[PDB]
Amino acid sequence: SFETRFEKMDNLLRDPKSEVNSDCLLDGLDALVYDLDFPALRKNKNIDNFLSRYKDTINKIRDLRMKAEDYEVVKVIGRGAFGEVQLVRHKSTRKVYAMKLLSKFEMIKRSDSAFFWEERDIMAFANSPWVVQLFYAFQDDRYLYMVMEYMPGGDLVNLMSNYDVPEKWARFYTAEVVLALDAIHSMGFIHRDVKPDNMLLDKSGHLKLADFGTCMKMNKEGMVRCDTAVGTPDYISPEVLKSQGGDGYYGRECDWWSVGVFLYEMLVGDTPFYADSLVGTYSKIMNHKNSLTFPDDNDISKEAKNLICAFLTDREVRLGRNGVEEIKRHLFFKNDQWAWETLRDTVAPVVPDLSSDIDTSNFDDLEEDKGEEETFPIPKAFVGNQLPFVGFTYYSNRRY
Amino acid sequence: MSFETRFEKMDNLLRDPKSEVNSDCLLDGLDALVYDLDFPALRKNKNIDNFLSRYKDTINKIRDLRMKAEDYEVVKVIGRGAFGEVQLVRHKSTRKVYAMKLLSKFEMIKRSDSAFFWEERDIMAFANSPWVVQLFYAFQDDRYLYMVMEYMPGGDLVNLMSNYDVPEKWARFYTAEVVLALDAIHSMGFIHRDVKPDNMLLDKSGHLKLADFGTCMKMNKEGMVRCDTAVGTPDYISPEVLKSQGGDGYYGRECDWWSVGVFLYEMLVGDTPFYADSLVGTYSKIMNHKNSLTFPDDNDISKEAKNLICAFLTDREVRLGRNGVEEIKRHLFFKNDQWAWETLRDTVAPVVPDLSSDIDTSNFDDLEEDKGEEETFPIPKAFVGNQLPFVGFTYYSN
Ligand SMILES: O=S(=O)(c1cccc2c(O)nccc12)N1CCCNCC1
Ligand SMILES: O=S(=O)(c1cccc2c(O)nccc12)N1CCCNCC1
Repeated sequence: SFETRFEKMDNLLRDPKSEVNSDCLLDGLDALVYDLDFPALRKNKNIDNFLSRYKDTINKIRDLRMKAEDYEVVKVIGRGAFGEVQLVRHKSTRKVYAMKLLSKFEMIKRSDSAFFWEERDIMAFANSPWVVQLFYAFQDDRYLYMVMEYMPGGDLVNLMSNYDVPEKWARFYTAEVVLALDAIHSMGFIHRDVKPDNMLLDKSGHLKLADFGTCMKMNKEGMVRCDTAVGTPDYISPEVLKSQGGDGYYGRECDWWSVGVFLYEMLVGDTPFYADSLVGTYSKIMNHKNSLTFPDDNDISKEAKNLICAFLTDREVRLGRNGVEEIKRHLFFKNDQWAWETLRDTVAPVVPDLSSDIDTSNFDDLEEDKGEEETFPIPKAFVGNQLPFVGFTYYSNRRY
Repeated sequence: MSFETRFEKMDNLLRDPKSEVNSDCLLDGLDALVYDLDFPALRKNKNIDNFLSRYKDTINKIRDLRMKAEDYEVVKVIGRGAFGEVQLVRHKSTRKVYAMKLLSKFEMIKRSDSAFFWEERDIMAFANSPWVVQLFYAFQDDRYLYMVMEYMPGGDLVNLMSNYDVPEKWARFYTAEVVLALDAIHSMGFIHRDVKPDNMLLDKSGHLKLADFGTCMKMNKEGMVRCDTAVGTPDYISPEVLKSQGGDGYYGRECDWWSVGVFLYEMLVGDTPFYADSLVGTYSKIMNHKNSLTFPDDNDISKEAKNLICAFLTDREVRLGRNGVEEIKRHLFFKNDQWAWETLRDTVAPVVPDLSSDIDTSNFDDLEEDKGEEETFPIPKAFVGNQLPFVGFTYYSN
């Protein structure tokens, strides 16, 4: 019909998950103008005329759409790998966010993942109190921008370094991770990189999973076929670490191994497979049968050791192989201050005391500023460097 | 402006027909970028290969759903127009009858002239005037531009003059409808530059409408325009436009009124005032119009008709219509007892066409057939971008 087609086209122009919605189309044009505005390309009449035909148009667009100078940077609160995270206040709305910058040139400089799609998809659609929420995602010719919610309570690395964690706290934080990972699994993902660095606390001190860069979609039988290893040396499971080109076929059990590593560290103060060099940790992980020991200290309850050992074993016998409910039924979690279905409604072990909406006391101080880093080299022929980032924008077509 | 404003102004742009960033225009830029990249030589780059691999499924389904060529059933070819043909079509779904104009993308690019269609698309779609042929739908593919206009079953004025020895009453009517039609085009901010009986079409009631605006240009601050183009058929073209063979001259709207004078002369005499066997002969006679403009030795043409023709066929500086359109209307040639200017298009036309069906193409001569296969593009070894000049041409109506 002449109307069905008009409607079906309109479903593709609106759907927040359409590859051709208003966001993706405004990006597609925006990418082209960027990837053509070079003197060596302006020699072509078509390219030259098109840019001048759209010059006044494309500027009005870039002024109306969400851009970087719409935000007032308060302080940098994290940096490294492919950019930095900074506490920002939206100049217009005065609302406070945590904005993550991703270097386009750096990611294209051999990263082999295009991982940001998974992270953008989860944070924007998870709709879970256990997941850090994405509000806006925009871009330019140099950086990707993820406007997430601010977590003023800081991460779990900061918490463990300032407190000798008692069991009551450990049980709480382990249980919040178990529920958080269960929510991620329900969406159809294996996290593959569970660690205190990725665990952030809100203004009440409740846990949320942040950064889903290593996330991959599970198949029908809930497995992942990956030939190269992914994760962190201390928290990586034996099967993901040895995962070879032979198969590299593992389930969600790898996430529960990392939860056990997380629990061990909270109580002992060290990683279960620590060594002098990085390569030593590796031999100790493969040898978890004989390397996993508890230091002589009478403060780790029987149930704590039981749970850690149930998580820190081979995939075939590992706790959590028979679903999440058997982890919840474990005696370590048996307490009298909360229940699983009402856990995130109870008072947290460490409620943070905040001075203002911009209180960054729980984040270690950094220099900021930098000095505008190097991006893509100026093309001599049409390269199309902005094409792999078309549709990353989450602004015009977002879910409400 | 607030956040709610900056968002909503942007959101309104994607639904605004007059916007260059509207949903249909954005779908073009993506549809175009796929065509101008899907070549094995450019597939070598991963940024390009990864782009096409993702938007593969999407761009096909989009192309099938949007208004395409096979949505129309061609009834009969009714006109040839340099870059392509005009054909009477019936929309398969709605059964509505239109005149669709095709324009060869390769042919346009081949001989420059690939920007004139913007002026024609903008006028026909937004003019909203009973004197202007209306554009309903404008779509495209990788080869042709498509302009779905209203069908004019009455035919053109070329056909009329060849079948009748036009009397003055008729000439007065048709001249007055052109004057009002061009005045409506000037009011939008345009100089037609190509006023001729080929471009004047009659509706089902036999009333005039200007069709084909492929040479219209936007007037600057002073209401003038610069230009430089190899002129086709100088018969109706003015001295000033002819003396501007290379941007070496600015001219106003008075060049349109000269063409009206040529139009009136032809209706009464039966021939163009500056006709010659060669194209350069016509030009030479137009330049020497001070001495070449003559009248037949039979006083069939009245005093006022001669007065008006001579008033239109003089130098720009003294030409009638320089002081506005109202002095053309006040002329004694138009003095009649059948109609008034403000109610002219409501009166009964001198020739009301008798139509058999909604597809009665009796007022249009049969067209032969090109019998010639159209030239295509060579497979690029780089990025030529032979789709960018046709981005944002797609137009729909509510
Ligand atoms: O992007 S982060 O998740 C991150 C760091 C600091 C504050 C945040 C915050 O407040 N909200 C969301 C994410 C945040 N992060 C931690 C993982 C390691 N790499 C990126 C920095
Ligand atoms: O496009 S045309 O305006 C043209 C020709 C024949 C029928 C039409 C019709 O019915 N409607 C609109 C335009 C039409 N045209 C005449 C001008 C010369 N070149 C293009 C063809």
